[PDB]
Amino acid sequence: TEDQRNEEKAQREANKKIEKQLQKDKQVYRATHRLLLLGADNSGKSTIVKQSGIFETKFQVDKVNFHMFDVGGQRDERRKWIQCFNDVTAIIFVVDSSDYNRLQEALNLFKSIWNNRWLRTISVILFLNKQDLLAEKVLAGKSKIEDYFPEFARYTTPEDATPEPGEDPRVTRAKYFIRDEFLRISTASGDGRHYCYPHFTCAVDTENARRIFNDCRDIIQRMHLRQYELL
Amino acid sequence: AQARKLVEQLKMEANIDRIKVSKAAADLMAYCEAHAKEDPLLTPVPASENPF
Amino acid sequence: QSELDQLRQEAEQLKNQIRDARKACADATLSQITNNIDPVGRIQMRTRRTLRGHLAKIYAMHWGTDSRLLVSASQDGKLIIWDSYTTNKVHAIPLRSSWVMTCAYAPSGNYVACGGLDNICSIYNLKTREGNVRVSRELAGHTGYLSCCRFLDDNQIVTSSGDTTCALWDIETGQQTTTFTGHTGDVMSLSLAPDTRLFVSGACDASAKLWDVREGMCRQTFTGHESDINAICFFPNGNAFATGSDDATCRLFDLRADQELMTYSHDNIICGITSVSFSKSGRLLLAGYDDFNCNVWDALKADRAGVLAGHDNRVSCLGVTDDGMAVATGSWDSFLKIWN
Amino acid sequence: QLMPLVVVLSTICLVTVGLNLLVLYAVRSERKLHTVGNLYIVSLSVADLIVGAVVMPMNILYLLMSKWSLGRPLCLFWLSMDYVASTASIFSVFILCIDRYRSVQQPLRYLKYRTKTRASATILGAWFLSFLWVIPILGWNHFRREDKCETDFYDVTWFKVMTAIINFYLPTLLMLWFYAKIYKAVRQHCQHNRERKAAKQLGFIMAAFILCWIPYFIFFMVIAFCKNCCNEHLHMFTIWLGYINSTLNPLIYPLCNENFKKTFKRI
Amino acid sequence: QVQLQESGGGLVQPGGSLRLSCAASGFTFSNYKMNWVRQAPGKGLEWVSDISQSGASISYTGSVKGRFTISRDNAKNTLYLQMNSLKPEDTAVYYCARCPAPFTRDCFDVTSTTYAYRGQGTQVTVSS
Ligand SMILES: NCCc1c[nH]cn1
Repeated sequence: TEDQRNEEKAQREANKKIEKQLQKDKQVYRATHRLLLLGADNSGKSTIVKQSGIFETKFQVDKVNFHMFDVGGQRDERRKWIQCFNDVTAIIFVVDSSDYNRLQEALNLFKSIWNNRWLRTISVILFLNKQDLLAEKVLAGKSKIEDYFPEFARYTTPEDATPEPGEDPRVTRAKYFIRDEFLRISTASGDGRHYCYPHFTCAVDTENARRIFNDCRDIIQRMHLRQYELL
Repeated sequence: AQARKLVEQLKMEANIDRIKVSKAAADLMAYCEAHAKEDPLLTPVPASENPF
Repeated sequence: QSELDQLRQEAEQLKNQIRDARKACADATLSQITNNIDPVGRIQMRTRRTLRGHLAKIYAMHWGTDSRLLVSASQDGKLIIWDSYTTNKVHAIPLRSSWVMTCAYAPSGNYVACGGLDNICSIYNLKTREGNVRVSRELAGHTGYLSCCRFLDDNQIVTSSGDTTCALWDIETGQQTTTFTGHTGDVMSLSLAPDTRLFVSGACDASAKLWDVREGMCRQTFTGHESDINAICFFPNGNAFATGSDDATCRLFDLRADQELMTYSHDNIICGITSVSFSKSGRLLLAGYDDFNCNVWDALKADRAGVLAGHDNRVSCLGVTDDGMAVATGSWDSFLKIWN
Repeated sequence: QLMPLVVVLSTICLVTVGLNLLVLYAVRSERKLHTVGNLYIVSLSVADLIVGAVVMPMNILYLLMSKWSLGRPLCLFWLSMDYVASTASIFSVFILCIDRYRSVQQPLRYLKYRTKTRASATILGAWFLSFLWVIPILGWNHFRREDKCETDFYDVTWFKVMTAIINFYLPTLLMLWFYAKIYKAVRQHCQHNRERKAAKQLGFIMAAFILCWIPYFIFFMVIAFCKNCCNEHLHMFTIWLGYINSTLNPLIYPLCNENFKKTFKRI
Repeated sequence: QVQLQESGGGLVQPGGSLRLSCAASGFTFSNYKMNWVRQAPGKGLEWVSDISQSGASISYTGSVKGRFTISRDNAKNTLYLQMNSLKPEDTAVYYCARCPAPFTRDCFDVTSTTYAYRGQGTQVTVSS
């Protein structure tokens, strides 16, 4: 019937118009990198943002577009809404390195994110956000890391450590012991599909978006070298 | 008050009428057997009548 | 102190009375009765269509009442409506929030609803005067992600969210007409009875509750399963429902008997069930699994008969048509397959 | 012993045609292979198929008859097809190498400019440059035994040197540099045995390309210099090494992709 | 129904020892990793220790490491926490909590304010 033929012509015309837009969307979608920013109350993850249910932030580094998401409108249970981020480029984990009391909690959350069936492939860019306060805490000497982490007394600064020129050697050993705790979790189970990128950071650290850009280069580079079967 | 809300709600749920599971089991069988001839997935239909 | 302990003892004693009454009305198990009915056989469905237009993982699909149109939601921020007979896609609605977790099709087919981590249920008027699709309403009363939504009319929709509560909305006024409370964990799915006078809900506390829409009270609570309940569906006659949890098992519950009737589990499956649906006659129970493939269960003998395979990732959604002719299966690989 | 040689060359030609047709069909059918890094493989397969369908059969006929019995028109047609198809294969390999290099060294800046349109334009440009081989083969006189098929510029030193460099040596050096950079990136990642896979693949690719094409272009320039004091059997041996390159190309690039292997296994 | 009942102890003197038991029913105890959590007075819930499905993978918190021990008896569906040399900071309510899903190593949301798979808790008090 002529009407039937005309009816199906419109349906095929409509599908063609949609498919033209879907191709434009796909190009933008794969050229953008989505990041999950999660932390804690004192993590200071808000200061790293140097721009209801979920908060969005867009920043551009070397003309590349990054999309960071902070989920602040949910409750404390996150075992269901966190499965929505199995395709993000990276997870930005911000931990306050000056609070030894709340530091084991960050390790537990990091361990859960690492060993998750639906996040078992994502890599984490770790930011230890308060080093100016950590240095002050160590120099004062009133609070001891050994009270909360008994194995610190037997820890020595890594040989590959690169202390900032002019910082107390006592602080350098404290910085790397905190860093090592997250790296022991990361390397205990990750079988070469995801890696951790630790960074020491402060509030006045202007060069934080660059570090994310460099770590995103590493993540995408590994995947491409995997697709070509060169790794 | 939270315990009072729990117990009062539990009282409402403890006043309904229950039938035998065998009676309920039979009714489930009856509905499936009565509608068994109108289930394309259960009984595959000839490709003439299949829209897919 | 003492009063709380006294109330706790009374609640425990009352709970014991409920268990005793339930066990009294236990003549025989549904398996014993169904020993004289013939086996269903071997169900072998094949992919008839493959719908491929989504960029990211698909989270939810819902069939239309004509058994030909269906809507799907993908985490790229897209909401596509497909013609399943011709495979042609009619609409592609871009969502403000990319993290959608549910989509619903109006029974009349005039509207489509979606929601997710934004804690909002957006409603789209498909049959607009100008022919476009635009947001008709934004329901913003939930404090927690939207997990499910099902239209009751063109002006009433029931929604569940991760804030442990379900709500009944008046779209014309945009305000919750009724709120359902009592769930301790996130409520994950809801299923409407055929008469739409009452619905069942499953949450992340291993319990399911029967809600009276008009009254707004919990009529009945069904305690089964060991872990979170991800899927729930009503039996075609409306006197039973089935649930799927992370403990790798499906269960059949009876409203009138107040008891669990059957458990559909096999030692070879240790994955969670993401979706459940019934056959038109209620004889087959189709369940989507995290092992990337679905299963077909005989809903009267608990014997598995059939397996749907052909998805690269986990199966997230699953739905049978109103006429019972085909079943649609979505997955995180961004494809939907029609089987029949 | 012309019969065994004819049998072997016909077998090689059939293998080339079959493999290229299989690769093209797998690309067409799977629908999971419709990527931007696979269009280069499609162009490579098309070039190799053209080599194995028009050039090799006529070369075998020429060898069997010990002379060109098809006449001047078909002589020119076959020479033009051979040159164009071989240049197309080389340039397809080069553009694929550049694609992989830009993927590995600019992962984020290339995701923005890795559209199918640019890949199609690159393939079209490579094939246009290859097609530019038709101008001299057909218009050298404007700008010879009757029993032999050969071009009119086979003893011009400057032209042969320029063509050999622009056609083989510059692509070879650029490919060596790009794959050395890719290997350096792979090594840096392996630093956190692991280099075995990338080393093996890159070495195999470059060794096949060079060991197949460098004797031919060496002979190219050598006969350009000597002015016809070389042998014809050596010429045919080098030409058939060039053909074996196209025969082996399908077994290198698409067999290193899991989806291609799966599609081949299904078929 | 999933229920976790903890039967521990009451008041102890500093340097004493105490044994907490958690009798679990309503699920297959053998398929889940079990945690021990506490909430100090005027403070939030914190993770203390957890034992794995087979008991081969133990873990304790830094403050209680070396004094507390966690063990399970899968046959009897019970979980234990042996506490020795109790300090004044150890006074709190201890809850026996279960990981949300079976056959998993990650355990999200076990320290949340409201968690379905957690017990009522037993009060441990240490003072002179
Ligand atoms: N090897 C085919 C002939 C040719 C191509 N390019 C230069 N000479």
